[PDB]
Amino acid sequence: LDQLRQEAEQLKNQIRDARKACADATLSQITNNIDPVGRIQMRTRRTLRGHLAKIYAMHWGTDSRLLVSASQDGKLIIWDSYTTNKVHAIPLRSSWVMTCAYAPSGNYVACGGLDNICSIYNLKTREGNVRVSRELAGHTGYLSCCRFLDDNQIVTSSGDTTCALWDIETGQQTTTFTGHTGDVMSLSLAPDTRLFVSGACDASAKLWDVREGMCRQTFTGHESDINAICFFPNGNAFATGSDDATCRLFDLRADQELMTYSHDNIICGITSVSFSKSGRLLLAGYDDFNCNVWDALKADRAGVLAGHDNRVSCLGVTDDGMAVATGSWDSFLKIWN
Amino acid sequence: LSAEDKAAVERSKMIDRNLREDGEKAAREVKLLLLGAGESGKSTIVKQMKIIHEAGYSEEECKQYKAVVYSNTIQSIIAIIRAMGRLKIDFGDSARADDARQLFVLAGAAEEGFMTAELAGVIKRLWKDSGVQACFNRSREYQLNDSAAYYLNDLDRIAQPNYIPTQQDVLRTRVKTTGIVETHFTFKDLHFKMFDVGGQRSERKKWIHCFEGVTAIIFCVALSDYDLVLAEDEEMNRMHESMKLFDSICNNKWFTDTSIILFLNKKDLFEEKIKKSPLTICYPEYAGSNTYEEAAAYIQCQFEDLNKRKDTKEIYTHFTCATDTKNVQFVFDAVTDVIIKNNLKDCGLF
Amino acid sequence: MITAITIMALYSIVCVVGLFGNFLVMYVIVRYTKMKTATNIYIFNLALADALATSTLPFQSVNYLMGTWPFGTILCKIVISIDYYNMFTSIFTLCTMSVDRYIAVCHPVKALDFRTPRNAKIINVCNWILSSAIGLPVMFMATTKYRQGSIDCTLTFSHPTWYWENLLKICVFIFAFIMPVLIITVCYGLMILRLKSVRMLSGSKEKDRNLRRITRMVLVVVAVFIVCWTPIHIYVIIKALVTIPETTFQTVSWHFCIALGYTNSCLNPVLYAFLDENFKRCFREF
Amino acid sequence: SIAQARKLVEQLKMEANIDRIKVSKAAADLMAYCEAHAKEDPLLTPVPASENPF
Ligand SMILES: CN(C)C(=O)C(CCN1CCC(O)(c2ccc(Cl)cc2)CC1)(c1ccccc1)c1ccccc1
Ligand SMILES: CC(C)CCC[C@@H](C)[C@H]1CC[C@H]2[C@@H]3CC=C4C[C@@H](O)CC[C@]4(C)[C@H]3CC[C@]12C
Ligand SMILES: CC(C)CCC[C@@H](C)[C@H]1CC[C@H]2[C@@H]3CC=C4C[C@@H](O)CC[C@]4(C)[C@H]3CC[C@]12C
Ligand SMILES: Nc1nc2c(ncn2[C@@H]2O[C@H](COP(=O)(O)OP(O)(O)=S)[C@@H](O)[C@H]2O)c(=O)[nH]1
Repeated sequence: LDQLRQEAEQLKNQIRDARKACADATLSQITNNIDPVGRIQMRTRRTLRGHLAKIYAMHWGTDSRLLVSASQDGKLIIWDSYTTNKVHAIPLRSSWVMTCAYAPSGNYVACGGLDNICSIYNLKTREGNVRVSRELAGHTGYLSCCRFLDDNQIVTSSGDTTCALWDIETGQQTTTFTGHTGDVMSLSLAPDTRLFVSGACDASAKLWDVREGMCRQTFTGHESDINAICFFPNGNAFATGSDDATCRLFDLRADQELMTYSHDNIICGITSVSFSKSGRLLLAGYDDFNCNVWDALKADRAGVLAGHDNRVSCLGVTDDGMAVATGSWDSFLKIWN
Repeated sequence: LSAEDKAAVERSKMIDRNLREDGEKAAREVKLLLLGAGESGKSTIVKQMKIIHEAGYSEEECKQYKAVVYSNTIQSIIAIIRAMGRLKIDFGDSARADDARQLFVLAGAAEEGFMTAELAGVIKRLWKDSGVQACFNRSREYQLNDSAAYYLNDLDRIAQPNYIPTQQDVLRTRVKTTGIVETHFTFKDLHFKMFDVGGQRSERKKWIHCFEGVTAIIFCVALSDYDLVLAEDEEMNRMHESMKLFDSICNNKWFTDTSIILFLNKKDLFEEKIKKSPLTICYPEYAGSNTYEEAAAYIQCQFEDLNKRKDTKEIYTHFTCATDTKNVQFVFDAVTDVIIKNNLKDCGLF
Repeated sequence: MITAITIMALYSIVCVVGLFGNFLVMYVIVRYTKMKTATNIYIFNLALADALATSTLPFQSVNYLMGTWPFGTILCKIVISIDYYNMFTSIFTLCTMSVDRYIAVCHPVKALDFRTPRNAKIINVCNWILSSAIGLPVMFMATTKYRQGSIDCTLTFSHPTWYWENLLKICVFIFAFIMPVLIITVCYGLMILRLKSVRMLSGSKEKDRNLRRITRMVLVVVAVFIVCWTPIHIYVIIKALVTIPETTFQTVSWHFCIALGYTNSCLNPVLYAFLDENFKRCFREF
Repeated sequence: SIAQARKLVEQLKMEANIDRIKVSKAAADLMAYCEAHAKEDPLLTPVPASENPF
């Protein structure tokens, strides 16, 4: 009963000093010979207007042209980033939406929120407009993230402390990813789609296995709710943004902290992180009406993306690395280059 | 520039037109959020508002609500029988003890809402006992549903799960849906949007900013919970935890100026419980008399003194029974005041 | 001598401060705040009416300076048309702003489903159209008349000269002074009574002080309208009623009343725009 | 309770026996990936107006 905890503590100590014994250097000590990015300035090329309520999430497209955005007005607007157009506007059965997704093939769009149901939508119906294809029920908490593995599967985060892996056609949870001790906030999917990390309220990020279905690693270090998560482009690292006014880069191989991205005169939280194509830029959408541009190798601010009249809540970089999208609570999306 | 993609521009224009129409239709309404403690009467309040305004209920909806009724009767009789094992109240005779034994046996194997007539007879013979009525009277020493008398006084003689229950049965029973519950009704050219957080036992902080922009917060406080206690540590009060929950809601950063429609529910139980049990069980420093008016005003003034911004944020404390026609009129008056304030916020007036 | 320079000085100062106030309102309402609300569109169109109505003040002042109109018949036609049109527009937009505030207060749900920005747009368009419906006969009817070589321009009428004079005077009295002030007084009186009856404006010191602030600014609006429009209309009516001998004090008083009306149109934007809490909120951030 | 603690202990045992390469080689690999794709990154090296679709 109580004999298990006193040796779980020494197992934790074994993990901690095994990570400490494998930390002969840091990321910053061997990146000093790299010339810095400098002070890069990005301009708002497109100002996607048309929402009315606070946008909470957006997801890009694999073709790097279309994107989707979810807002409290109850609409899933599918934009056209090049021409500032709107190709679809899906009405939601429940207006309380906290996340949205987009298919790697571009055929489907997911959403979910306080109704605890992940609604999949089919954009290529020949019978007419976009209608609900499948409603994935089975979560007892609010859906907070959802990523399509492909047209067949989805990996969803929820506030019931458990993640999920739904087969869409059967509409059932094939695999459940439990192990956290807090409400799970956001999950990022690996480029090879075989693993995925997820942050939660317990200030920990867990790297799971998509096929096998177990937790492989647990990363600590934050002091508050981890709101955002994003894989590094090679799949061997990831960056988490938390409410403790800092971002941290972890490592799937060294299995410990790599670098913190903190700055003085910053107290607001981070709700979105996203990497560039080369991974040199870590874009973090803060809560002080801005979206700071960080360097993932020198841990210095190379820029800032101001122009939003409320809290930036969601980011995104296209698959070809061309642009940066930035939603906010001021009912506006923006594109940067 | 007169290209092939002009169809895309026309589609975007019609999408913008329809979306603007939907947005103005949404902005021509009023949105309210329900908050309160456990079993305070919020769902019954909005069910009454929906019944008197929108419509009744469907056949299949009444079917799952009768399933909820059967689950509620089973849970209530299980609690009221197992309360004797801790409160030490003996049965009238050995026949009722055998009836309780077979009730435990039947509750150990549950399939659906079949409601065998033997089980109904067991319920009837158990409820027709002096000890069970005594523990029903002494039920303030533990937890019990406030509609258990309604189930065990009228729904005992149902005899078959073959026909839909009455609207009163649906009104007093709520589902265990963990998701958010949204009800719509129209009262004098306003479209009300009640947002009951049914279940949602998840940190109360990652979606409390989703409601920054609601018109008002209909808080609910059970008046009959001043003498009841919680069977988890036996060191806290239900009224006191309702008070601190109201204090945490009122001091929230997202509801700095959001008006509160404070409903003090279950006055029909408070007025009949304050005759026997004094209010001094809840507040040990209460000095007034044990009358309904003074005690109710005392609870109201404590809940209003929880507010720290009384000069700008208004609280509408109304004593309600959750089965009243004036219940929606109180809400209408409060939201009309808030709409007047919002229409005064622009034009440089307020 | 002294009278000429005093009249020139007063017209010049009221024109420059009216143009300065209206253009400050213009720059603020196109750069700091936007016209996404109904009251901002009303303030913008009132600023247009007041700016274009006082833009013809230097022409009248130089007309009094030389006693002649060397500009021509076409320029005096457009000056007369602009003056009448952009004064009627200002009066009617004051009327519809008062109606808007009364609808916002006393009829809350009607203010929800009626006060869309597009509805304010169509109200302003109908306002300018209804002002043009009376400003265009004035365009067709005004002309340059020859009087002892001073070519002073005055509105000449049809063969029943006195009947058209009386018709124009009664139409500018009862449809631009009597009905506007009656509408303003009844709308603001009902608004003040409803704001007295409402719960969150009474029962405390701060709420009573707030209600005092709204009542004070409303009474300031009505008082300045009365004190700056009564001398003009009463003076015009009694001039049309009894003959007045020509003297220095008569012309000085006539031009002073004219200056009072133009001072009303001058201080209207500093009284509506710069007293708004929306403007204070958007300006204190700078 | 007991089963939950046993499951947590088994999970920590599964988390402790995995292999962990050095931080130096992983940081060098991240540096190599960054310098091997910095040529193709548009945000790092923005084309003025030629290949901008925006
Ligand atoms: C009609 N009445 C009694 C007015 O008071 C008047 C306009 C009177 N208008 C002024 C210009 C004028 O002097 C003139 C002569 C020749 C030229 Cl070339 C150019 C201008 C001719 C007379 C007004 C409003 C405000 C301040 C002062 C006067 C007004 C009232 C209501 C609606 C429209 C106009
Ligand atoms: C010389 C002048 C006085 C002649 C008459 C000018 C007319 C045509 C002008 C003056 C005021 C103008 C309006 C002022 C304000 C707005 C709001 C803006 O969002 C759209 C145009 C709109 C609705 C304008 C339409 C045209 C308008 C009515
Ligand atoms: C007197 C107070 C209370 C109110 C004043 C406002 C009105 C009634 C005033 C303003 C200007 C005034 C006029 C100014 C000058 C003259 C010329 C004089 O030879 C006779 C009186 C007469 C024609 C005045 C009549 C009254 C008048 C029209
Ligand atoms: N006799 C009587 N019963 C009342 C009254 N008010 C409320 N109740 C009952 O109290 C229980 C909890 O209600 P509810 O489901 O909303 O709880 P909750 O949403 O907080 S979880 C419901 O069964 C209500 O019939 C009243 O005046 N008289």
